[PDB]
Parts: sequence; structure tokens; C-alpha cells
Amino acid sequence: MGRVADTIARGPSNSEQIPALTAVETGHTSQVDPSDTMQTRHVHNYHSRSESSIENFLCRSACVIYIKYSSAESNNLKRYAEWVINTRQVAQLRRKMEMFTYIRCDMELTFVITSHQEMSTATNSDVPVQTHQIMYVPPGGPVPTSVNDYVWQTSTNPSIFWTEGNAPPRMSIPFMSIGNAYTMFYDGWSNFSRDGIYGYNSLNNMGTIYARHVNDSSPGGLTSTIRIYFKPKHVKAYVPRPPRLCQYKKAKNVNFDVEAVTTERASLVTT
Amino acid sequence: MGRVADTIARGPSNSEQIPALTAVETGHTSQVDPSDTMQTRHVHNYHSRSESSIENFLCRSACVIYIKYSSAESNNLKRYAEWVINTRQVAQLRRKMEMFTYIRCDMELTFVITSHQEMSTATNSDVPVQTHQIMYVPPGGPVPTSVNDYVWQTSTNPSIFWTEGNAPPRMSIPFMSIGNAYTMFYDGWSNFSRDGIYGYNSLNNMGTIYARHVNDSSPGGLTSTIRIYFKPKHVKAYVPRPPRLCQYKKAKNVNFDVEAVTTERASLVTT
Amino acid sequence: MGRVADTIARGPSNSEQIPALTAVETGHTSQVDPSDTMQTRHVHNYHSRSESSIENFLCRSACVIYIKYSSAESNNLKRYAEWVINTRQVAQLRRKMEMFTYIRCDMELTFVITSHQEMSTATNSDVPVQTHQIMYVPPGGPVPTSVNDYVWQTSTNPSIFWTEGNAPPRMSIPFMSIGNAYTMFYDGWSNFSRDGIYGYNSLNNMGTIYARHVNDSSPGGLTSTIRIYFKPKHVKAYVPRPPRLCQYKKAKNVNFDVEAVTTERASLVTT
Amino acid sequence: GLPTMLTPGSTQFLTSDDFQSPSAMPQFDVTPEMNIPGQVRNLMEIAEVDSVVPINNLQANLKTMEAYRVQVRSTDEMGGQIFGFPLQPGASSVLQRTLLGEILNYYTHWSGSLKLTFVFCGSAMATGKFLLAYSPPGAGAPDSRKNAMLGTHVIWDVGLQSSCVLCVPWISQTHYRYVVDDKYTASGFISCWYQTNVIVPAEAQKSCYIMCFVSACNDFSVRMLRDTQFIKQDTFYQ
Amino acid sequence: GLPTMLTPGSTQFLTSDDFQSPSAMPQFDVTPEMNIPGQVRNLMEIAEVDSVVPINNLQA
Amino acid sequence: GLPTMLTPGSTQFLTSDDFQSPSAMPQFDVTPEMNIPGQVRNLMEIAEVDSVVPINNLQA
Amino acid sequence: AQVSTQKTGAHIIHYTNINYYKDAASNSANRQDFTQDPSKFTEPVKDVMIKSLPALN
Amino acid sequence: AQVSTQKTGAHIIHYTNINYYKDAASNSANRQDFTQDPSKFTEPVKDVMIKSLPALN
Amino acid sequence: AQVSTQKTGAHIIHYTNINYYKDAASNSANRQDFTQDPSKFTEPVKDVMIKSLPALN
Amino acid sequence: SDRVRSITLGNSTITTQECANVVVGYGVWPDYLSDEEATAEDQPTQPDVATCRFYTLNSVKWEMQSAGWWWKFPDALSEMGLFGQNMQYHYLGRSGYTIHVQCNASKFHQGCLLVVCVPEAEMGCTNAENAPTYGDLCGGETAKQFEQNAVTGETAVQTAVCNAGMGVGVGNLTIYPHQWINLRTNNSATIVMPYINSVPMDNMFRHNNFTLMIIPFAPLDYVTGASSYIPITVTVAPMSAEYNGLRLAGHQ
Repeated sequence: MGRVADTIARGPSNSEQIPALTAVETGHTSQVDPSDTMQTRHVHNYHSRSESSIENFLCRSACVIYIKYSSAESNNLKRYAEWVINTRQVAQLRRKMEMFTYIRCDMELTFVITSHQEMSTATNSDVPVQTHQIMYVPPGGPVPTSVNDYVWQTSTNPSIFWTEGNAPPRMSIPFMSIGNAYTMFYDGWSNFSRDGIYGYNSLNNMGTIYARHVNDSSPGGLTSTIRIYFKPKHVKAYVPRPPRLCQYKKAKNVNFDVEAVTTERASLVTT
Repeated sequence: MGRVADTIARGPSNSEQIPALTAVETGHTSQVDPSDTMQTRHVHNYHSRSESSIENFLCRSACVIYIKYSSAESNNLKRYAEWVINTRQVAQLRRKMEMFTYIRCDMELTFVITSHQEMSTATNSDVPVQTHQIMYVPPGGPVPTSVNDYVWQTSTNPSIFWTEGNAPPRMSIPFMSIGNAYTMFYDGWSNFSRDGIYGYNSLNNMGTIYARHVNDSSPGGLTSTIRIYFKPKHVKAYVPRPPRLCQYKKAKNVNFDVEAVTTERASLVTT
Repeated sequence: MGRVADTIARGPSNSEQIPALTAVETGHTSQVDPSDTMQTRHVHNYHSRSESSIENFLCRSACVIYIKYSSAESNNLKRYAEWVINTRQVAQLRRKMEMFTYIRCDMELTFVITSHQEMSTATNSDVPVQTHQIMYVPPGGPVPTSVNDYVWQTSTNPSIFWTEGNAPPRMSIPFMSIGNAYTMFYDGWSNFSRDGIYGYNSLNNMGTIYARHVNDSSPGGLTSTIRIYFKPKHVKAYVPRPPRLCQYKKAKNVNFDVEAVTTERASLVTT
Repeated sequence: GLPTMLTPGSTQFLTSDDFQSPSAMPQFDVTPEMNIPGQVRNLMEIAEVDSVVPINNLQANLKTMEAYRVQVRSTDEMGGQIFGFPLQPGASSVLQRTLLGEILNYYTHWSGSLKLTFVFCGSAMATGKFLLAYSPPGAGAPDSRKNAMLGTHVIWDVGLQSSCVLCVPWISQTHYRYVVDDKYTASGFISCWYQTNVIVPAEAQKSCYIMCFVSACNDFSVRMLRDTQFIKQDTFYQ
Repeated sequence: GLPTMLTPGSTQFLTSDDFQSPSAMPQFDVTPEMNIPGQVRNLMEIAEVDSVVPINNLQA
Repeated sequence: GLPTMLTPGSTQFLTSDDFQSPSAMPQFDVTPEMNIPGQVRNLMEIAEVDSVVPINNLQA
Repeated sequence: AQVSTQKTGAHIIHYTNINYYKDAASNSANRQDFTQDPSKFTEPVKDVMIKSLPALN
Repeated sequence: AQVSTQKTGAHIIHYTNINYYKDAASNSANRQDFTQDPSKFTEPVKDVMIKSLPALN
Repeated sequence: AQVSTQKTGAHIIHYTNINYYKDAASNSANRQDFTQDPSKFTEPVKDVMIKSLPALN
Repeated sequence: SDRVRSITLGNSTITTQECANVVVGYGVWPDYLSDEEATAEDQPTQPDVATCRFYTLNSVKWEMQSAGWWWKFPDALSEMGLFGQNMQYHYLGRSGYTIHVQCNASKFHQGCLLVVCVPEAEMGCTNAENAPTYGDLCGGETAKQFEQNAVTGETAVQTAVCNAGMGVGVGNLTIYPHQWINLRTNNSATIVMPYINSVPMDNMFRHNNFTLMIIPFAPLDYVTGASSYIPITVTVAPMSAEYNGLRLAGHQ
């Protein structure tokens, strides 16, 4: 297992060994212990670095979008979802994955689907329990264009059917990428002319998740909302990066606005 | 297991062996590797042909019909379903099985049954949860003619009772056919005079699936709909066929309308 | 196992051993048996001290607060809970833990969440089943300020989602403290100047539990209430204390009002 | 079937769980691994790396490069205190936006020694000594060099070696200190003073610069995740 | 009984699953197999066969 | 799956039960124990200790 | 699986327990530990006092 | 119980399957059979054609 | 079944895990791997620097 | 001493007499692609000593108001030597590097630089609706330079050091392989980068493996009458270059 290094005792010294002096004119950072600048005592130290792994750091579920869709078209919600998969909508899950240049992992998608009735003029409203379909179209497939069409037959597309009141539905998505790891920062362009889309959005192409109410519309109608949650598993993350300092602007770019390094102080010397 | 062939290195050659020349005046297609037209290098190749089996190709569930029936007769829906089993209603599941001449398989029928309330003048409407019956009448049995009659006693007929809100009900249907495989194309006629029905519809005779609301009608009434899903299992498919080029016309015939081989190009030479 | 001491027979005695006399001028309490002041008989005694352990005493669940929150703001209930964790709200669970100076234990938090509809002018009210979120913010995290904001994304915070009608949700909280035991009485002050907060409330800093309705508000609105229940486990309690004699006043102090030692009697001699 | 019952919490979704769940593409052949350099396996392989510390964060230096360097200079008296800030990484303004402050602000506990490595960016004919110091809490910051040397301290002498490491020790009455500022578990003060003076020849500059780096030692650990509060949004980015 | 709980996704119908499900005709005697020529076991036994390519697809 | 049924009392919360329940912080490193004097293991280690009795409890 | 004796009452009697979780704080509570040591609240004295002898010689 | 290898990906890995029903048509689908034989749609010729030789002598 | 040690806290403690699925991407996440190698972000230098010696000779 | 090094690659050599070690980025020394991590099924040309050898990029003046510089690779070697003639005839390529920044100064000068190789440095843009045009990322052999204060253009790269043109704290560029050229110790920095990408080889023109950045962290300062021009010269030598998938000239 993993545990912190023990502190080891030393007496006073008065030798020609200098641990304290170093030159940080090299990438080599100092390796000094607190057993090299003062005497210390033997402390058998039982602390574990067990929550600072990259499979405890990244391995908690986090929301990545919500899509709303309606059974009567409440106010520009259509009757089906649609959402081109990326991790860039949020600033939570996104930030932790932009702290590494490359990550390979196996997600678990968990959906949390809830509904609420609309304002409507319908009276004597009783609806049976809703069933929702969540279909995943890998890129280049056919895309639905209406609530009912042939695309929702799910002839080979992965699809989840779920009825309200049951536990949130989840599934695992294996590591699926052209690369040998997902790329979180791409410095290239789509074209060889250095034209078109620039950045990580060039490589992003993970398909689209649609969803709809299976049930034919009731008179009152409802508005459902689906919240997608990704939880990495089996994570190997290569090449670390300084975490973001700036608020994001866009989900396809890194554009940023210039921001302060740190919060103010009164002066150099502050208690 | 199954894995792709490795590429094997070769140096330049200048011999009297011609792998490249062949005669396609025979059914024998060329067996040339890319190691026979240029030098290549040794590539140990780990790709698997594991999703291109016929028990991964055909072994995903696909819709094959929906039947609607009502608890008050909404608009010519009767009070029970009826549907003579075939795989020819759709163009999804149908196409993949008309890519083989003969298939033997054990289905899993999964039903997804949903309901919605009708437009009605009934007020103070509260309905208990519905129970639906799905009865399978093998061919030559007695057929129901009303919502309540003696045929729905299911004295020996397979039948599923299911109450809304529970998981979709499923069952397995073993390989049941007169033949030693299902026949997807029959070139014969029903009669020996070459008269009557022609094509695969002659051999088709798989019984009929009926369904109804078990519950006696409530004042508001409902319209339920049942979607049948077939998933092959244990599939052995014999004799392959070119997949369809043309849109289907009918579910008992192959009649087709003459259609283009391929989409246009501007010219012979296009970038 | 644990069992009571047996009573052992003795005959009459007339010796220079005095078990009965003692001096309680020492902390040493008398160890006399009833076999030292009268003859007794041998009684093999099978009673067990098995319900007077500290893991049977403290190991039953007990309510520690209820918080109310609303889906429409009934009457100053906001739309989310909030409650800074402590065990001092009640007088039940509190008293049993103020009978020991230090306790280390692993809780089980069980929530019992119920709802009732508000008085409202809404008509034709039908609500889908509610889903409630209970988020735990360890101290120093970001705190929600509205029903919907970024804090409820639960990017790393523990959180429970639960839908009404299911069994009460529970979880275990390991022993989490800076100390090597929880402190139930602190005689110090927060500052080194002996200023600021005094008492056990100085050390208390266990984070905050928020909760809300996941569902967007319906027209009628509801008022939900959550009751938190703590059950110790794996309890080691050090240093006992006399139990409280006085009613509590405050949940951050021990302030008390002077109260009678015992209930009245008529006289010294009462039958 | 097997007669079973459902214990409390059983249709819940807990974000910190790990359970098995059926694959959404059965028999999927994942792309082979390759050795991409620099695999991270723990975040004490990022928090043990030096990071420049903005010890001159005033209010006009925050969007310039002046943040990261504090001017030390020849004086005609003795010179006072170059800088000083309360230690408490991930809640001190100075230390919370470095790599031992944006990797501690995903945690709410931290422990173990850290170390500050100073570097002198003066000329090669400039020389001087400085008394680096750390004073455990319970007296406030030292207000003179006399009180500053009662704490743990390291006299740095600028020579060919350009850097000297004040390795703060642990010293705490708890095994972990909160990441957030809490008066209970204050973490002491860092201060730096002129031991001597910067003495430099006529034809070289009288102003030099000291920069500070911060990294954790090999006894450092953290516990218990929380989301960072340095990032925020109002709505989804699109 | 045995105390068990239901993990997320448990009344779902996933089209790509394979689970066991009770037969709808118990003890059914399936028709014997015979060797019908040309069994396909993989679709790289159809995709490795020559097919004429319409390389003069214009518009007429 | 395994065919099981739910016996009476199975969504109940009983306060005197003990069942296992999933941790809310996985892999949490609890603080080490130390020997704090005077561990109580039973409440007949408090009820076997002398306590002054108010045998002159009148009303004043 | 750990097989342990039940609480039996005085004049089979086994139960099986399997731990399913990866934390030891998720285990069901101990209730089978009946260990005691009264003599440190009850007899905290430095020098042993024998019952049959007078306390103060 | 039958214990079989999972689909593993390239550079534990077992799963247990128990059949609960009395029909063999109730068993979960095969997906671990990757057997092939291309040479009967690909090389159906009566007399073997060697690649390196001309097809028509 | 694989039997593995739980996360234990410092001064039984086993758990049993059985994998039920045919894909290895359906297995529960690793959290028991605590392996490290700091010295390649921390000491990336070509020639070893000994702590007790001056860095620049 | 330990202040002296010599590096010989090809027919070039570069020597130093004030040096602080060599930083091997991520502790992996560049080497040819293995046959277990290959993916391209044709013989790779490996020119060896015709492409692995020090190339010198244009020198930049270090002023006392300079805010830094950056060169994206391998777009700064697109015109250099026979390295640049094997990116135009191949669809793929991979190659480590051994960037050597050098910048001598007297013992009466003072100043400090941070030489850092940032894999996958994706630059911002002044307008948040646009992504920067090609000419504003790359200058070829000529460095594009940071500005002290925030700039406003349209398709211009957002250049402010304090964000490093990436929106990350500039002091936190240190997990990336780096050395410091401080003018009272060393006067050279050597960073041997391996090939870092998520695919085994990738098209040289389209994609930029890493971006060198040189950022003054203490301004150049000197007493007047001393030298007023001190240049910073960056040489870089490909290591273990191999290219594959030959095709016609160009990059259209």
C-alpha cells in the first residue's frame, strides 16, 4: 500500500554536507526532509495518500448537462432532447479533466430524469406514469427529426427505457476513442491548411444522445428534464497541467479573459 | 478466439512469382495480402472480429410492430389487438434477416406496453392501474371475437399477464418451425398448380398474438399500445444474400420499384 | 462472555475479619458481597450484562433535528434546508452523549423524509412523485444560496438522491474528527486570549447538511420535512460523567437554571 | 425464488459509490495502451513540484509579472522585514493559487511538512544573507528580527548555490489541519528578514529580487474531497 | 429471505443485453439440424468476397 | 437473476436494527486511537460506584 | 463468511455474517463484546485494599 | 456454475454463469464464438489455386 | 470470487467481490491501487543529484 | 566540474561551460517506435544523422520590458534543413527533441528566465467568439512574443503573461519540463523532450506537439555603460526522427 514517509531523528550536525542549499536552476526540486533543517524525532507516520489517487480524484459522479423536452412543447422545448456529447458544458467536471492532457477511462453514465406538469388549461388531468427513452446515436448514424419516426426503433443503437419511480438508470461505456487516450487539449487544426476549427473541438466527435417520452401526449402535457452524470473508472491520466485560473467562456474554446493571479493583500508584511 | 491476420515483413522482390496477377474468371477471389504489393513491416495486430459475428449482428432487440387497442373504442381500435406474426412489417429487422436465406434462432419476445388517456367527456376520472393480457394462439386454435369470451381463459395457450409500472415482460420462444431453418425467401407457390400465394408468405404461418385490457372498462377509457421486440439468440444463418437496394412495398411480397444503384457523381474523376 | 458473579454460601462466622466495616475516605468503594453480611446460599446466576454495554446503550437510532423546506415557500421555509451539524438540538441523544466526556464512533445517518401539500388556491392538482436531494458540505466548501445554483452539482460532495415511497435512505459516516475522539465538553476558549466562544461549541465544526426538492415546482407546491437520525456504532466511550440534572437552555452552552436535586418527601421516615 | 428483503437505501443514487453496471456495448475492443510519458498516479506527484508563489500580490501587481517577485535591495540602515504572510495554504491569499493550493482546494484536510525554496535573482557580484523564519502560532507574527529567530529559521547565504530551502516542520496538535481558514487550527507565520544586507559593487544594480517556490515534502497527504470554489458559472457554456 | 437491494437500472429494458428469460413452451422439442451448405459465421465471410463497383456512376 | 421474494417488513426502518450500509466517504483514513484513561465498556462500571444519596429531601 | 454465536436464552444457534463493503465503518455494530473492567472507577486506589482487613490500619 | 473469460481489452477477468431454467432456449446468447471459415465464399474452387502461381496456366 | 482487504483504520477486514458481467469495463472502479512514482516530475534530471552535495559543483 | 557538457548529434555539437544538468522531460529519453505500439503498416524512413542535429532558430533581443516569447514545434523547423523536407513528403512523423536555450551575460547583469516546454499548449483568443488565425500562433523560426498587459485584437492571440496565453497561472508552469536560466549561475538550459502524444505518430504540419516558452520572471537589468543588447538564441535538435506514409510534396 501507500503511506507517507516517516520522519527520522537526527542530532545536531556541524558538517560540510549542505542539504539546505540547492540550485533551482534545474528542473530538480529540492528533496529535503524536515530532518535536514532541524533535529526532529522519530515519528512513525501512518497517513495514507489513498484519497489523492487519480481513481479517487476523478471517480465521483458529476453532472455534465441537462436537456429539457416536453410532451406538448411548453416553450421551445420540442418533443425530444438532443445533445452532442462533450464534457465542456460544466465548469466542475471540466476543470478536473483539464488538469490532465490525456485521460483514458471507462465512464458510467447515470441519468436522473424528473418531470413536472406544465401550466395548461386542461382540467380533470390524470396521467399514467411516464416512460422515457434515451437513445445514443454514435456519430454518422441517422438522427430523429420528430417524436415518432423510424430512428427510434433502435435497431442497433444502444437505448435505455426507464419508467418513473424506479432507481436512476445507469450503464457503463467502455473506453471508446480513435486514440490511445482521450485528448483534452489539441494544439492542431482540423485541416492541413491550418484552417477551420481549432482546439480540442476538432477531435471531439462522440455522437449525440436523444431522449423522448415514449408515451403518446396526454391532454395536460409535461416537461421532463434529464441530467446526465459521468463517473470515470479505471483511469490512467497522463501528463499533468496547471489547473485553470480563469473562468471559461465557451465550450469549444479556451478563450478566457485576463484575470488576477491572486487576491489582494495590504502589503508585503501582513499578520 | 478470433483475431485478424498479422502483416508480415518482406523485402524487395524481383522474382517470377506473381501474386498480384490473378484471373477473376473463376469464383476464386484474390487472396493477396498488402505484403505482396509493397514491402510492409511486421505488425502484430490485435483487432478482433468479435462484433461481426452473426450472434452479435442479429442479437440486438428490434421493434417488429405496434398494435393499439382501447378500453372504450377510441376510433376503430376495437378492444383487443390481433396481429398475425411475421417479421416483415418493419424495414429494420426485416432487412438484416433478408441478408440470409435461412436462419434458425430462438427469439426473445419483449413487450413494451404503454397507455394514454383518451379525449372524453368523463370527469372526476381516477383509474386503478391497468393489467394487460397478451395471449399467443398457435395457428389453428380458436380466436377471440370480443373482449370477453371463452378464448381468453388460456386453457393451454401461452399467456403473459402484466401490470403497468413493472419492468417490460419477456419470454423466450424456442426454434419452432416445420423446417430445419426458417425460410426467408421461398421461390415456390402454395399449390402444386403454381397458383395462389407466391413467395415467402406461403410458408409463413406462425400464429397470432392478441392482447386486451384485463380490467373492465372505466368511464374515461384508455388507449393502450403494445410494441413487440424480437431478439434472436443461438443463431446459425445459412446462405448469404446481397442486402436490399430498394425500398419495400408490401409485407407479403418483394415487389420493389426500380431504383438507382448509387448516388450521382459529377464525372469519372472527382477529388 | 459477560455474566454476573455467583452468590457463594457461607455459614455463620464470629471472626476478627470485618468485611462490613470500611472507610470511604478513599475513592475505593466497598466490594462487599451479600455473602459477607448474612449467610446466603449458592446461587448459580445466569444474568448477563449484555444490554448495558456502551454498544447497546448508544447503538439505537435517535432523531437529532427536523428541517422543513418548501416548493413554493409556504411561510418562511425557503426552498432548501440548511442545518449545521451538531447533536445538541435534542435532549434525548444529547443527554446520553453528555454522560461521557469523549466518544469515538461511526454514525449511520438515516433520513426519513415526508411531505404534505400546502394550502393553496391551485386546482386540478396532480404532482408526480418527489425526488429529494440531501447534500453534505464538509466545512469550508461552497454553500448554496438558491434552489438552483452550481453548488448542487455535487462535484465531490457526498449526496443522496431518493424518491418517495422507497425505504428511508441510510449511509455510514466513518469516525471523522481532528481529535482521537469527539469532545463533548471542552473547558477552553477558541482564542488564546480566553475570548470569543467558550465551551464545546468552539471545537464543533462538522459541516452543514442541505436538502431540496430536485423537481421543479408544481403549481400547488408542497412542504417536505426531513428528520435526521444518528445511530452510533463501534463505540468506545472514555471518561464517564454524572448525567444531567437540569433542563438545557441552549445548544451551544451548558448554561442551566438551578433545579432541585430530588422530588419532595413528607419527612425523613415515610412508608 | 430466493426470499430477500430490501434494506434502507436501495433505489438511491450516491455519487461516491462504485457498483457494477451492464456495458452499453457488449464485447467492445478497447484501443491498445501505449506508454505515453509522464503518467500521474497520485496528486502528490504534482503537489511535490515547485511552483512560483506570488508573494508580492498587492493590488496593481495582480495582472502583471510583478506578483511573483519581491524587491530586496541594499539599505543604509539594516532593512526591516522583506515579507511575511500567515502560513495556511489553500486559504492564504499568497499560497492558494499555486500548485499547493489548487490541489489542496479539492480537499478539506492536509498534513505534513511543506517547504519553501527561495532563489536570488541578483547579479553575480551581489551577495547577502537573509534570515528565513517560521514561527508556530500563539504569539502572532514576529515584529522584530530578535523575535523572529526564536522560531525555526534558516540563515540563507547567497553564494554559488542560488537557492536555499526553508523546510517548515509539521508541528500541530491534530494530525490534520483544515484547508480552509479556521482559528482553531492556525498554521503559524512565515517571515523573512535581512540577516546582513545586500552589498553589491558600484557598477551593478542596487536592486535584486527574491522569488519563492512552494512544494510539499514526501510526508504530505490530504483527505476528503470537496469541489473547488475558484471556478463558477451562471449557465452552461454554449 | 436474503436481504438484497436493487442497484440503479433494474427495471430497464436494454436492447443490447442478454439475460435468461423463462421459455414460453416448456420442454419443446426443436427440429433437428441438418447441414445446409454455406453457413455464415461471421460477416467477414461476405465482406471478403468480390463485388462489382459502380465506378461510372454519373446520373444517367 | 436469482428469483427471490420480499418477506413482510422490508422497507421498514427499525431503530434497534443493525445492518450494513454503504460508506459516505470511501477509503477514509480514521484518526489513530490512543489510550485515553478510563474507558467505559459497560454501565456497571458507573453503577457500582458510590454516589451520595439525598436522604433528607424534604422541600426546603 | 464469519460464523458466530447468537444471543441464546440460559437453560441451531449460529448465524453467518459476510461483510460486503470495502470500508470497516460499514460493518454492522458490535454487540457481542461484553468485556468489563470495573476496578478503576470502583477501586482506583494505589495500594490494594483487602476486603477482610480494615481499610485504615 | 460455468466460469468463462470476459471480453478483455488487448494489452479479475472471469465471470460466472449459472443456468436456472430447464430449457436450453432460455440460456443467454452466445457471443464468445468467433469461429470462421471464409474459404467457401472466398475460394469455392474445386482445384486449389496457389497465390504465387498464375491462375490460368 | 475474489477476496480482498478493506480500507482499515491504522491502529473481519475482508470483502468478497464477484464480477457478474462479460466485459471488464463493467467492473467496479479500482481504489486499492496506491502506487506512486514522484521522481519524474520532481527529479527529472539526467544526472542524479545527491541531496547532501551542492547541486552545482 | 559539473558545469561543462557537450552534446553531439549528427554533425553538430554544442558545448557549455556554465550549465545546470539536463532535464529529461518525464524521465523518458527519446527512442524509435516499437513494434508493439505501431499502427502504420509500412516501412518508416529513419534518416538518422541527416535530420537529428542542432538547428538554430532566430535570436530574439531580451529588452528590459520584454514579456516573453514562444515557438510552436514542429512548425519552427518546417523550413529548417532536411527535417523540414521530410515533413512535406510524409503524412506521419514523430521525433523527440533536445531544446537548448542559451543566453550569456556578464557578472554585472541580472535577470532570470523560465524555459519551459508545454505539451499541447492551446492558446486563447482576444475575441471569445473566434479562434486565432494561423499567423498569430506561429511565426516559423521567428518567435511570437507575449505582451505585458492584456491585448485586444479580433483574431489575435490573447497574450498576457499572468495567464501565459492559456488561462492558467504563469507561476504554475513548472510541472512541465523546465529549467531556469538565471544569469548569476548558468547561462544555458537543456530540456530533452520525448515524443508526447496520444497516438503513435501524427501529421507534423497539422498538429503541434509542444510549445517552448521563455518568460522573464525577473527583468534584465544592468547599470548603463554595460552591454545593452543580450540575445537569447534557441537551438533544437530532433532526436530519433522517423517518418512514414510517403506522398507528394506539399501540405495543401
